[PDB]
Amino acid sequence: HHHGKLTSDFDNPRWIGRHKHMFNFLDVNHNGKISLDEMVYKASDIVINNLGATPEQAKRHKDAVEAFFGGAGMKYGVETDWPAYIEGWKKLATDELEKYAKNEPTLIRIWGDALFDIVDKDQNGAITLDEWKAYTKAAGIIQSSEDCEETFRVCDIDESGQLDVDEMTRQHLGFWYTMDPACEKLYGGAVP
Ligand SMILES: O=C1c2cc(-c3ccc(O)cc3)cc(Cc3ccccc3)c2C[C@]1(CO)Cc1ccc(O)cc1
Repeated sequence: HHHGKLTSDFDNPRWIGRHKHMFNFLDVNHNGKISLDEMVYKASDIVINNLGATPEQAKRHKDAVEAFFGGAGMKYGVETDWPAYIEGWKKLATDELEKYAKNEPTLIRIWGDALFDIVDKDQNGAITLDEWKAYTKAAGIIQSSEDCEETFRVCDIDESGQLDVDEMTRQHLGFWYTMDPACEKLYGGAVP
């Protein structure tokens, strides 16, 4: 049986369109370019000013987001246009798949652990549906509650039932990196 997919699919037009949609979502000022300063500011602004992160939590979360978008070639003080963005995302996905195969903590998992410690009011690495609605709407990556509910349908939720970083890292492997058909609708209709 197929547990996952460790092969890239960068020529898939739906993979390009998935991250082009994300690029336009991150380019809120329609400059055609985004910077690491803007991404980390957005990330820290959410957890600090919307989710009540402690200074210790925000520091760990900041280093995780910084390493994530930095893995796509984004740097402080440097503006990244779309050609340099999607090319850097090929390098990010390639490096993450190497960490997946090596059973090495990936950048997307480290971000999830740091973020879920903030989003989970119990700080046990497991978020409820309401907490997932609270983060994704604050970040804006999901706008409707209907699409947030699709996430908990796609994910193997536990008996609570909450979503943990293990399951979300499994779904993000196929959604952001390898275009796993079983990971479709992970963000509902919010992300193509
Ligand atoms: O993954 C996530 C993501 C991805 C992307 C993005 C971006 C570009 C792209 O080209 C493809 C994908 C974007 C976002 C949005 C964002 C938040 C803060 C700062 C900047 C952006 C998220 C959040 C989120 C949840 O949606 C957090 C998370 C990770 C790991 C985990 O286990 C659980 C939750």
